[PDB]
Amino acid sequence: TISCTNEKQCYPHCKKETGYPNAKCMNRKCKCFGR
Repeated sequence: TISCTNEKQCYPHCKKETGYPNAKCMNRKCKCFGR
């Protein structure tokens, strides 16, 4: 998926995607816990 390192990297990723700021960054990939 995207390319990040720290979990704070997917903060704006999931926030603007689903609307939840809770996101994680593992293996350069971002996940949204606010599905």
